[PDB]
Amino acid sequence: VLAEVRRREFYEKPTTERKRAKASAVKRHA
Amino acid sequence: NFLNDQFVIDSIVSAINPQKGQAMVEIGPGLAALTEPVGERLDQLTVIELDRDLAARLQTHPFLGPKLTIYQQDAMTFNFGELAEKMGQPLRVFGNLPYNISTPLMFHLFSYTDAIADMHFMLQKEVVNRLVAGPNSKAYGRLSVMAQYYCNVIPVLEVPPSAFTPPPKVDSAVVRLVPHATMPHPVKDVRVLSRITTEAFNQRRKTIRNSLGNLFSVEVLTGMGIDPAMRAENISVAQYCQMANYLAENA
Amino acid sequence: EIDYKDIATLKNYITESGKIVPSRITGTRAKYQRQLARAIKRARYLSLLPYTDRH
Amino acid sequence: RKQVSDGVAHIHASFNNTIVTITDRQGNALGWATAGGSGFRGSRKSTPFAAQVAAERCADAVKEYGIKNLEVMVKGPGPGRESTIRALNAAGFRITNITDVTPIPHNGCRPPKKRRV
Amino acid sequence: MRHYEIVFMVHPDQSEQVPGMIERYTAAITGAEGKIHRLEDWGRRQLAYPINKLHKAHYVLMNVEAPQEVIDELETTFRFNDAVIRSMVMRTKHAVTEASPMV
Amino acid sequence: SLSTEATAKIVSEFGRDANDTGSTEVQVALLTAQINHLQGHFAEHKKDHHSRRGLLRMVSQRRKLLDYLKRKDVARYTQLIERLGLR
RNA sequence: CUCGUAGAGGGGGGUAGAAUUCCAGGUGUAGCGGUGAAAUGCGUAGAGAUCUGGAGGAAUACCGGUGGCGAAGGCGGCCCCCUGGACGAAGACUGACGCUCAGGUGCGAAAGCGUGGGGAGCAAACAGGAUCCUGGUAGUCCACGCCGUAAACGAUGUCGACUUGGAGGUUGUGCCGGCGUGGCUUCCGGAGCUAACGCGUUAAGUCGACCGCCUGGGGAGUACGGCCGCAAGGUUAAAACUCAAAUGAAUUGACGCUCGUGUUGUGAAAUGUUGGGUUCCCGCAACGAGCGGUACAAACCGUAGGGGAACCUGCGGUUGG
Ligand SMILES: [Mg+2]
Ligand SMILES: [Mg+2]
Ligand SMILES: [Mg+2]
Ligand SMILES: [Mg+2]
Ligand SMILES: [Mg+2]
Ligand SMILES: [Mg+2]
Ligand SMILES: [Mg+2]
Ligand SMILES: [Mg+2]
Ligand SMILES: [Mg+2]
Ligand SMILES: [Mg+2]
Ligand SMILES: [Mg+2]
Ligand SMILES: [Mg+2]
Ligand SMILES: [Mg+2]
Ligand SMILES: [Mg+2]
Ligand SMILES: [Mg+2]
Ligand SMILES: [Mg+2]
Ligand SMILES: [Mg+2]
Ligand SMILES: [Mg+2]
Ligand SMILES: [Mg+2]
Ligand SMILES: [Mg+2]
Ligand SMILES: [Mg+2]
Ligand SMILES: [Mg+2]
Ligand SMILES: [Mg+2]
Ligand SMILES: [Mg+2]
Ligand SMILES: [Mg+2]
Ligand SMILES: [Mg+2]
Ligand SMILES: [Mg+2]
Ligand SMILES: [Mg+2]
Ligand SMILES: [Mg+2]
Ligand SMILES: [Mg+2]
Ligand SMILES: [Mg+2]
Ligand SMILES: [Mg+2]
Ligand SMILES: [Mg+2]
Ligand SMILES: [Mg+2]
Ligand SMILES: [Mg+2]
Ligand SMILES: [Mg+2]
Ligand SMILES: [Mg+2]
Ligand SMILES: [Mg+2]
Ligand SMILES: [Mg+2]
Ligand SMILES: [Mg+2]
Ligand SMILES: [Mg+2]
Ligand SMILES: [Mg+2]
Ligand SMILES: [Mg+2]
Ligand SMILES: [Mg+2]
Ligand SMILES: [Mg+2]
Ligand SMILES: [Mg+2]
Ligand SMILES: [Mg+2]
Ligand SMILES: [Mg+2]
Ligand SMILES: [Mg+2]
Repeated sequence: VLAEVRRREFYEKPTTERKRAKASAVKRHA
Repeated sequence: NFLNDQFVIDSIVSAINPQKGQAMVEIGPGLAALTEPVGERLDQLTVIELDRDLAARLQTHPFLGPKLTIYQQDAMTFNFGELAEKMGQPLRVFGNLPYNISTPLMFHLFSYTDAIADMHFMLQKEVVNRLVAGPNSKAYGRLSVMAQYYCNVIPVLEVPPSAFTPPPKVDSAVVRLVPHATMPHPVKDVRVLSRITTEAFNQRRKTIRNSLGNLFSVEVLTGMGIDPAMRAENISVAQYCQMANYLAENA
Repeated sequence: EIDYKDIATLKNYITESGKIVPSRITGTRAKYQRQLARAIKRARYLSLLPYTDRH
Repeated sequence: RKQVSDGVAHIHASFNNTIVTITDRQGNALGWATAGGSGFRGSRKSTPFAAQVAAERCADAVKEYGIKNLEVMVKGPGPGRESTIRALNAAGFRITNITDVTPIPHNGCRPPKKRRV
Repeated sequence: MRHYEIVFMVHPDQSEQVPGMIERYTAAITGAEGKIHRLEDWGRRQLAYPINKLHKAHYVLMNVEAPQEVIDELETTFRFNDAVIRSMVMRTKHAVTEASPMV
Repeated sequence: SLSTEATAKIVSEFGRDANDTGSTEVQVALLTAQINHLQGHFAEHKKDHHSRRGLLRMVSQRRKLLDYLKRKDVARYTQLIERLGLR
């Protein structure tokens, strides 16, 4: 539950999280 | 951040055009890159600084030694009205202060009731343009209204960033402010005028019937010949003074 | 095909806290994962299953 | 004063302070203590050691009740979550169960913008 | 005229009049040329989370094939009835007559 | 959309026989029936711009068929618009 | 046209749960808050903390996925009403009814405006405390109207046909998990193409139809005029003058050492001398020989605001980080 408070403590711009999700998706390809 | 270009400094001093017999005071000489070219044309030159080592260096300067009068105290809390009567003449100021604290100091000088002959300062191009620009334009703002009510603003020269060291990412401009001998539109209280300007320009895209709704009604605005369907940026300085006088009278 | 009224089947796809287990863990197909999730949501509304364990 | 001998311990472990409150089953407070009230300030207040002595102060405050068993419920993500639990266990109070009560929104309210440092 | 699955729970203290409620709701079904396919009264159950300081509710499962207007009348009186504290009307693709997993 | 019974009724009337469903008159009549029905829907819902896109497609398609029918045989074209109360 | 399938497709009305804030009461009594450290602020009129009750607005954790849907912008709790599109199976039916479109019309993130409500959180501006923090107005929300702009991007117009192949997701369906047959979608890659990068059956391959648009950089998408708008501005759109470059992609360097030949690349160049282990060994497009973020040579886009402006902040978007 500590991993979600780190995400919900401060607001993140929706375009910011979208790019990180794309970066994570291309990172798992190896 | 300092200034290194010589011809820019030469243009500034020529633009100021100092003479003898009248009092001039420089705020924050620092390294005195600008105090040197002006210390030769004045018999008694006053400076206000907050550094001890730099003041000692200026006191021992061969050319700037006898011509200098150092004040080691804060300029914002400084009382500029005493020096005007001390020299029996309106003061002339050429600050070239950092842009962070230059704006509050200019309003501090405006509060001594035209005791200063002239005020030369270095500011950003955007800040300078706001002071000069008239209504019905983006540059026009509440800074403009409080600026041209006291003094007259005249741009002198735009300073490219390359002149300063290190060169910043924004332009610069030197401007001279001439306080009005007689107020073209005198007001009874500038606190009321400041309250109106900060009220209208807080919402400067809405019609003034909405931005000034808590202070003025539709009939009151029409009673002063002001169209309530105009934006805040469309209201001249005279009308702002007119509203400020009306509000003080009626409240 | 899945039924929101089958509490026994639904609890296999929820955690102790009540969160829905992802399809990648159970390996269920995409179509049934949507059906399971929607069925659990209906079950939560009818107070058959809790939203969380902190009620 | 009154004898209860059984209560539940609430810990609020933020990133700046840790608060330990002893309450009964009904939820009525019996005695509280904070890390900041023990002379710890600034960085020291945000240390796990500050919460460690804060729990001992709370145990001293509630020693009149003679409580044996208590329940620890962790609220807040800041450090000092474990330190208070150890102090309560080391103070003689019997540990019954440990649960997490951190409020998690279901995409309810917009959070404050992250500070840029 | 479509098939609708309707679930609603009754206040536990009013469970004695649940059969009376069933008939009136069914009467509007038969009166509107609707066929009630299956009904399963679950009685009292245990609620996952308390609602209005209640830990048990009288669940009633009713499967109805009826037009929209009678259903709208049925759902409106559910909101205006204090006996029921929770309701759910769900449109189904096909009529089903089978024992529920709850029974 | 349109009901199967309603579609079957229109096919029987305008079409020569039940199997005939692609005839120009049948398609225009089916399009006109759906267009007129949606008029009450869109009068209530002015914010449904996504469904209005589908409605415009029916109107545009109906115009093309009427132009094609008129270009081919004017007699059945006039006999149809008068029957359908169009133009 | 019939049957069926999946879907945050659209509009309208309900309802649920968590969380935030505030209010009332009880327990409880000195801090809370915040920062690198502080202070303003909040607090003996009783905070923070805890339990219960109520009010209010906004948003829907998990599921959730290089998943799905939509023409695009966009679209995530559950339920009902209305409604659009797509796809599959097997037929029936019409018989070119088609494709593309200047003007035109509608749609169109965020911001902004008009009228009237709403306002929890967040928060331009503003006010105060510091060398970011506290407080907080517009705004974000709703009804209706306007604005018509984005790095509105796949920086790839729409429609059709043809052309080697692999792996995966997602929805159909046929036959006996296998076996084919569809639609959309992701990655890799051949020929081919391209300045290179790279694209590569979803083309940037091979052709056809039509529309839009460009021909140096700056001045400038600026001035004037028209049109539109309440305004902000939008759209259409120059010239004088100035510079001889501006720009794209890739390469070599910065922030033990070379040659010969061969090989890769249009090329600059690389390979050798890129790796593993220990000068040496082995692998190896090399084989042998002679020797000892840069704008250099976070950024940006649209919009709005600034009185502690050497630039900064709010909202949404882009990777050209
Ligand atoms: Mg601007
Ligand atoms: Mg919330
Ligand atoms: Mg179905
Ligand atoms: Mg939907
Ligand atoms: Mg609505
Ligand atoms: Mg103070
Ligand atoms: Mg105070
Ligand atoms: Mg309320
Ligand atoms: Mg996720
Ligand atoms: Mg998500
Ligand atoms: Mg699609
Ligand atoms: Mg549908
Ligand atoms: Mg449909
Ligand atoms: Mg025929
Ligand atoms: Mg024939
Ligand atoms: Mg056009
Ligand atoms: Mg719209
Ligand atoms: Mg519109
Ligand atoms: Mg808006
Ligand atoms: Mg508005
Ligand atoms: Mg308003
Ligand atoms: Mg507000
Ligand atoms: Mg103060
Ligand atoms: Mg702030
Ligand atoms: Mg407020
Ligand atoms: Mg705030
Ligand atoms: Mg304010
Ligand atoms: Mg308002
Ligand atoms: Mg328009
Ligand atoms: Mg554009
Ligand atoms: Mg994109
Ligand atoms: Mg473009
Ligand atoms: Mg093609
Ligand atoms: Mg490829
Ligand atoms: Mg090309
Ligand atoms: Mg040119
Ligand atoms: Mg223009
Ligand atoms: Mg006009
Ligand atoms: Mg006009
Ligand atoms: Mg114009
Ligand atoms: Mg124009
Ligand atoms: Mg190459
Ligand atoms: Mg070659
Ligand atoms: Mg090539
Ligand atoms: Mg870079
Ligand atoms: Mg900008
Ligand atoms: Mg941004
Ligand atoms: Mg986009
Ligand atoms: Mg470019």
